[PDB]
Amino acid sequence: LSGAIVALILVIAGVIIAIAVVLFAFGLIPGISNQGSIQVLGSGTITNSTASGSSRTIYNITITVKNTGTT
Amino acid sequence: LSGAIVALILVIAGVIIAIAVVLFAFGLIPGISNQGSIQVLGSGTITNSTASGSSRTIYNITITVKNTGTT
Ligand SMILES: *[C@@H]1O[C@H](CO)[C@@H](O[C@@H]2O[C@H](CO[C@H]3O[C@H](CO)[C@@H](O)[C@H](O)[C@@H]3O)[C@@H](O[C@H]3O[C@H](CO)[C@@H](O)[C@H](O)[C@@H]3O)[C@H](O[C@@H]3O[C@H](CS(=O)(=O)O)[C@@H](O)[C@H](O)[C@H]3O)[C@H]2NC(C)=O)[C@H](O)[C@H]1NC(C)=O
Ligand SMILES: *[C@@H]1O[C@H](CO)[C@@H](O[C@@H]2O[C@H](CO[C@H]3O[C@H](CO)[C@@H](O)[C@H](O)[C@@H]3O)[C@@H](O[C@H]3O[C@H](CO)[C@@H](O)[C@H](O)[C@@H]3O)[C@H](O[C@@H]3O[C@H](CS(=O)(=O)O)[C@@H](O)[C@H](O)[C@H]3O)[C@H]2NC(C)=O)[C@H](O)[C@H]1NC(C)=O
Ligand SMILES: *[C@@H]1O[C@H](CO)[C@@H](O[C@@H]2O[C@H](CO[C@H]3O[C@H](CO)[C@@H](O)[C@H](O)[C@@H]3O)[C@@H](O[C@H]3O[C@H](CO)[C@@H](O)[C@H](O)[C@@H]3O)[C@H](O[C@@H]3O[C@H](CS(=O)(=O)O)[C@@H](O)[C@H](O)[C@H]3O)[C@H]2NC(C)=O)[C@H](O)[C@H]1NC(C)=O
Ligand SMILES: *[C@@H]1O[C@H](CO)[C@@H](O[C@@H]2O[C@H](CO[C@H]3O[C@H](CO)[C@@H](O)[C@H](O)[C@@H]3O)[C@@H](O)[C@H](O[C@@H]3O[C@H](CS(=O)(=O)O)[C@@H](O)[C@H](O)[C@H]3O)[C@H]2NC(C)=O)[C@H](O)[C@H]1NC(C)=O
Repeated sequence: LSGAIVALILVIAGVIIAIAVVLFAFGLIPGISNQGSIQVLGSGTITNSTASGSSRTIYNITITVKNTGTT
Repeated sequence: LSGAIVALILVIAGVIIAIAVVLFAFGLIPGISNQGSIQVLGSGTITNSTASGSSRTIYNITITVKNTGTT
C-alpha cells in the first residue's frame, strides 16, 4: 500500500517546486538592467596630493561620470 | 471439528481487518494530495525602514504574491 501513497506526495511536490523555479527565472530579469547604469566621459586628471614630508603618497583623481540608473 | 471453525474465524477476521486498512489508505488521499501553492511574481523590493538612530534596523519587503490554493 505504502509505495503508491509516497509516489502521490512526490508527484505533487515535484509540480510545486518546478513551477517555483520557472517563476524565479522570470523574476531575475529586472536585476540584469542595472549593470550598465554608468559611463565615464572624456579624460580625467591625476594630481599628487600628499603634504610635505608625509609618509603616505596620496593622489587626487577627477573624472566626469554620468549616472542613468534610478539610484 | 475445533481446528476448522477457528481457521474460518481467522479468515473472516482477516478479511475485515485487511479491508479496514485499505479503506484507511483511501482516507489519507485528501490530506496528502493538495494542489496549488503560493507563487511569487516578478521582482520584489527591500527598503530601509530604520529611523532616529534606533537600536534595531528594520527593512521593508514588498513583493507580488498569488495564492492558487483553496485556503
Ligand atoms: C608627491 O609630492 C611629494 C612632496 O609633496 C614628493 O615627496 C618628495 O620626493 C622628493 C623626491 O622625489 C623623487 O624621489 C621619490 C622617492 O624619494 C620618488 O617617489 C619620486 O617619484 C621622485 O622620483 C624628495 O626629495 C628628496 O630626495 C631627492 C632624491 O630623490 C633629493 O634630491 C632631495 O634633496 C630630497 O632629499 C622630497 O623630500 C624632501 O626634499 C626637501 C627639499 S626639496 O626636495 O623640496 O628641494 C627636504 O627639505 C625634505 O627634508 C625632504 O624630505 C619628498 N618630500 C617633499 C616634501 O618634497 C613625492 O615624491 C611626490 N610623488 C610624485 C609621484 O610626484
Ligand atoms: C584634492 O582634493 C581635495 C578634496 O578631496 C581638495 O581639498 C579641497 O581644496 C579646496 C581648495 O583647494 C585649492 O587650494 C589649494 C591650496 O590650498 C590648491 O592646492 C588646490 O589646487 C586648489 O586650488 C577647498 O576649497 C576651499 O576654497 C574654495 C575657493 O577656492 C571654497 O569655495 C571652498 O568653500 C573651500 O573654502 C576644499 O574645501 C573644503 O570644502 C568643503 C566643501 S567641498 O569643497 O568639498 O564641496 C568644506 O566642507 C570644508 O570646510 C572646506 O575646508 C577642499 N575640500 C576638502 C574636502 O578638503 C584638494 O584641494 C585637492 N588637491 C588639489 C591639488 O587639487
Ligand atoms: C539603513 O538605515 C540604517 C539607519 O540609518 C543604517 O544603519 C546606520 O548606519 C550608520 C552609518 O552608515 C553608513 O555605514 C554603514 C556601515 O557601518 C553602511 O552599511 C551604510 O550604507 C552607510 O554607508 C550608523 O552610524 C554609525 O556609524 C557611523 C560610521 O559608519 C558613524 O558616523 C555614526 O556616528 C554611527 O556610529 C548607524 O549607527 C548608529 O548611529 C547612531 C548615531 S547616528 O548615526 O544616527 O547619528 C548611534 O547612536 C547608534 O549607537 C549607532 O548604532 C546605523 N544604524 C544602525 C541602527 O545600525 C544602514 O546603513 C542603512 N543601510 C543598510 C543597507 O542597512
Ligand atoms: C514599510 O511598510 C509599512 C506598512 O507595513 C509602512 O508603514 C506605513 O507608513 C506610512 C508612512 O511611511 C512614510 O514615512 C515613513 C517614516 O515614518 C518612511 O519610512 C516611509 O518610507 C514613508 O515615506 C504610513 O502612512 C502608514 O499608515 C498607517 O497607515 C494605515 C493605512 S496603510 O494602508 O498605510 O497601512 C492607517 O490605517 C494607520 O492609521 C496609519 O497610522 C503606515 N502603515 C502601517 C500599517 O504601518 C512603512 O512606511 C514602510 N516603510 C518604508 C520605509 O516604506
